[PDB]
Amino acid sequence: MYHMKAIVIAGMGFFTDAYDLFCISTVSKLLGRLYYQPDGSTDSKPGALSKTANNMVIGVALVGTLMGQLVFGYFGDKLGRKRVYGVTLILMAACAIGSGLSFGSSRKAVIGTLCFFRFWLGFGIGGDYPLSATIMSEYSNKKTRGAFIAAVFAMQGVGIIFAGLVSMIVSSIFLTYNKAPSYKGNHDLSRQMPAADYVWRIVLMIGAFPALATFYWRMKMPLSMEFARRHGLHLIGTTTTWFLLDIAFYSQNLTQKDIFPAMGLISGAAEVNALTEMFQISKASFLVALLGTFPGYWVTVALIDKMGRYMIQLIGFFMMSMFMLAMGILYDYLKTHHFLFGLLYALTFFFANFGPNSTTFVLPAELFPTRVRSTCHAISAAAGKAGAIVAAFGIQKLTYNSQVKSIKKALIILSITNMLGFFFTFLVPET
Amino acid sequence: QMYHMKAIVIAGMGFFTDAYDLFCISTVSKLLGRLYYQPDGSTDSKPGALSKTANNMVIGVALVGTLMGQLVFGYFGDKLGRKRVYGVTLILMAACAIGSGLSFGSSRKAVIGTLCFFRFWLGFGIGGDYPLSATIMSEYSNKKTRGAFIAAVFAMQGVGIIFAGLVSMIVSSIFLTYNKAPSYKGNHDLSRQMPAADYVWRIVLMIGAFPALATFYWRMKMPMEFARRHGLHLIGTTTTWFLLDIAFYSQNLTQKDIFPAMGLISGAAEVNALTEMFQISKASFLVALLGTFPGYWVTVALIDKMGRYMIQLIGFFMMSMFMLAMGILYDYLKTHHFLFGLLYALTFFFANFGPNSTTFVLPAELFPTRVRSTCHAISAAAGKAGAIVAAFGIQKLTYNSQVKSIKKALIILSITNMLGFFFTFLVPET
Repeated sequence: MYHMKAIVIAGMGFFTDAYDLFCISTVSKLLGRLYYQPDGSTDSKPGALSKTANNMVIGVALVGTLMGQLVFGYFGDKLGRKRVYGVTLILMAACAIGSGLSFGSSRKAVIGTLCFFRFWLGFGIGGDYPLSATIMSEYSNKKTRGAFIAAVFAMQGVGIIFAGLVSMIVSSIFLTYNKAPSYKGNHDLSRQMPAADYVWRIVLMIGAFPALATFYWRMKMPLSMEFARRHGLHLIGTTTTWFLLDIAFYSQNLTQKDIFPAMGLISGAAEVNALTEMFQISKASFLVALLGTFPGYWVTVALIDKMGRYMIQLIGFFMMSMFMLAMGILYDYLKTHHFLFGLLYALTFFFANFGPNSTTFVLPAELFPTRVRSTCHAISAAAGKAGAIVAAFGIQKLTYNSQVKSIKKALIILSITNMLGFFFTFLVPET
Repeated sequence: QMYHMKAIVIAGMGFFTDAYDLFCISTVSKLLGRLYYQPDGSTDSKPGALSKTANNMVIGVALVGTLMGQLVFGYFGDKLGRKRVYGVTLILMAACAIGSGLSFGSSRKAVIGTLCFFRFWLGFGIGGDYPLSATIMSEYSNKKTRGAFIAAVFAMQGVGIIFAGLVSMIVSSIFLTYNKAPSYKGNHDLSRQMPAADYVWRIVLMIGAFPALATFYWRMKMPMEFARRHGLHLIGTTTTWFLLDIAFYSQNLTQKDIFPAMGLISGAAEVNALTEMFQISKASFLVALLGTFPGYWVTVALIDKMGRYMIQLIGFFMMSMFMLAMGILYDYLKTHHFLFGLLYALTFFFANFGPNSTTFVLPAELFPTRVRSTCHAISAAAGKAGAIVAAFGIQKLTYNSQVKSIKKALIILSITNMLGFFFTFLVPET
């Protein structure tokens, strides 16, 4: 009756991963409104990060996480479980706080420090294996095995919820004291710079506390011809089914500052303050993740073994594609109604969480002989991190601050990617 | 053999990094004042500088933190494993050295608050782990030569002051080559050299992480009746360390406030923000090279033959006489600058050739093991209290630059050193 405590101690590594990677989307507008907005000519919406700057700020963490995964996986055998667990976690608390500090006042200095201190955030987020180190080693007892792997992976949803929650509470707390007219009013005081300079710092520095909690909760606790013919097709299928999942999940959570302001749920950009828009997007993301992410994880836990591993992934990817095409080709009607689009987004997240989001990393575990299981797991993790990379340095460009045509095109490519993942799923049978 | 002094510097790298971390903030207070406390306008007489309260905090918060650290990894910090406390303090040192170079914003209030907080915790990391208690101190190799290496490793503190001056000078010179601007009189805005000063001070403050990391790497590779019997020596050692530390820190921290009054640099409202910092760093580096350092060398050359008692006595006496001569003949130091340079250098020299190598071993050879650790703890606490009153006291008098204030500071420091000379007699040598 107290095993959920154990699941939290197991999945705090994913909790911090989620509220280290998805805490930058709620403040990415602010980092442009404050430091990247010229104080003159007031032409468009409040000036935000440029396409290159936004892509970089979003994706240095994922570049660092892929680098950390590779380096700490190919060199993490001379040491481990304490010396690769007190290093990455301490990094994810030192450079996490450093991400909230600046080397100056220039917009190329604060952004430079932020990118530099998020690269090492990714470095920690990388070679630190959250569950594959502990749970995947045995996977035994044949009693809620998948229902426990999914149970401890459900903490990613809690991480996203907590990211949205801390952003929302910080924005509301700092907003109550300072009220300023919208950007349509005083084009200079809308930035609220003296106080708004200490919100994207608090939101980004709070992420160190989960790293400390994980550190404390874990300190006190006690390729040849043979494999090519055996599982070569299985290996490529397992890698690609995950590579085509991060491209759809990280592009769904990392583009949360563009889709809603285009259609409802948000007051756009140039009719609210700096803090006000941040609070609005934080509330939108938090509500969508609460309705979409967490119930998906719970249903996966409840029905992982009743359904299995083939049919669940198949239906998850097919419904990915169907609901995404609905969110696509029927774009105008969703811009008309501010509720059908929200329902569609929530169900996309729900079927992501219920679908292959919590299954792709288990395929390497329950496949291949133990002689090479670690190598295939590492290569699949590399494929997934490359998927995240192309999610952040990819479709993100196709969506950011663009017209209606570009957003619809990006949704079309995302639906095509999910359908391609659906075709590639029929390569890893479960008996 | 090179391995002898190699092991000496390896053991004393803790003193080196402590000294550098404590004294890197002396040469950049003027840069901070000219950067953040000089508003765009209202230029009347001289470039804006740190407020007296703000400067006192920025200077002495590190010493307050080191007193707190000596208390914490002190009275209730010994019973957690010497490796654990050493590593915790040693990595906190580097973390706060890095954090000191970063800001929580752009306003002067935010930068000052972040600097003060991170310097507080840097001093807190400095304190508690005495760089000499856990080391070879236990091997009391009789009386002869027993203090020889103990004083020899103390030269790392002088080397640390030298390197503080050297790094400040190097970074200021490097940044001055690519950033040339007219002086403060010629122009009141470009004199700051804002987009280069804001980085030179951060870099020179952040450099202090490297010595802490090197020390961590080196150290990680390691395996009532007495109250009445020894009370007089107890009060003697605490008062002597208190007076030595107040004199030493009022002499080291207050160098940026002594030179511009009576030479050795190009005034205050005559040079750029980086050029003034470079000049102050060069002056401090020279006074630490031809001043402090060979004082350490001569003290360790003559520690055993001369002793530790007469050396302390004559060191205090020369402190008093030379500083009194500085105070009385202030007009003559106005006339002649080379004489002032020699006088300051010899003040540092007799500061090193004196109590600076004997007070820190004064608790040793007395206060037997029943209360040895406690006596040393109170003595070090008194010394850091002396440093604190030096930072928040004499520095306040000198910063006013009221001419008579400098003379009053010199007089009170000379009185303090005379008191130290008198109080040296309370402990014998046997």
